[PDB]
Amino acid sequence: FERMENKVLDMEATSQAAGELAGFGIENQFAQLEASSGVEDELAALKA
Amino acid sequence: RNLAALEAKISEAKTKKNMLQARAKAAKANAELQQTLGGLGTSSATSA
Amino acid sequence: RNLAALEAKISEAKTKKNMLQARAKAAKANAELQQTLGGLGTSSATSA
Amino acid sequence: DPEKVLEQAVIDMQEDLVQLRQAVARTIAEEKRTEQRLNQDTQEAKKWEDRAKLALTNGEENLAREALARKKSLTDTAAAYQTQLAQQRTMSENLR
Amino acid sequence: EDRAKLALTNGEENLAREALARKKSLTDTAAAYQTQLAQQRTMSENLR
Amino acid sequence: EDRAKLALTNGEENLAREALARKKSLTDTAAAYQTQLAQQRTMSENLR
Repeated sequence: FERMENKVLDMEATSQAAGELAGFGIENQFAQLEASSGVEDELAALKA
Repeated sequence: RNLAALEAKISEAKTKKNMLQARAKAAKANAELQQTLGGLGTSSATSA
Repeated sequence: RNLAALEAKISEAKTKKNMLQARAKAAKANAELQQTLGGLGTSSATSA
Repeated sequence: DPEKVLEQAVIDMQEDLVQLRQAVARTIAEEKRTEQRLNQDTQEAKKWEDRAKLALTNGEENLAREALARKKSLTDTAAAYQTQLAQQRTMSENLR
Repeated sequence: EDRAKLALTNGEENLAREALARKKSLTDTAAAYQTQLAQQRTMSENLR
Repeated sequence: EDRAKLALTNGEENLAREALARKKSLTDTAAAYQTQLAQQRTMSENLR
């Protein structure tokens, strides 16, 4: 339980270390790229 | 009755610990892969 | 009854102290970050 | 020379802003850990409530009241961790 | 594009959109090489 | 500005305003470089 709790504390510390920084604007640009890919699939369906 | 309870407790405790250790190691490996995918190539890109 | 009360008192006191110490350390760290964000770069700016 | 002094001041500010990123990462870990604590305390509170439902199904109101006293302790401890979490949320936003 | 026409003939709009994403990458890369070519054309005439 | 047009097409006015704040910073920086350029143009003609 002590070794497992030390790993749980490492996973919580790792989750904060990502979460307090990694909210980058580029992820919204990737969502816009996926929307543009969806427009290409809709243009292919329209052509078909 | 003491032996039956003792063997049940040991069997459940060992198998629960083993699967928790395996899933904890897999979870931190997935998190470490997000950190390397976020950080890699950055110093080479700045040097270029 | 004395032992039951003693263990309850110790358990509650230790956990309340520990979480108060953690939240007090976090609170002063947040305040210290406001003081550094207010004070930093000032002597370099005056020298420029 | 003022150009060399202001360049060195901006270099020192890179070290200070890296310390502020470490203080953000610490604060982020404290909010995540106090969330994790109150989340598991409330799951244990459900286990003690289900132990009370089993005790009431057997007619043992004494054991049901004892199990509900564990539920009370855990939910009050989770409310203390939510109060701590509110301090960590505001501090996390202040450093951000 | 012909791989996308085959995918649309089979009704696989997912594969058609993926193939059109290769088409987009290649035509944008060809436009980058046309932009590079414009620099080489003017440089070639300058040295001539 | 095109990132703002993509954000508005997705309905994300928050991301559109953030992208327009980058546009404002860049166009104001370009106006500072045009002001600097005016000093370099007159100095260049003076030395000529």
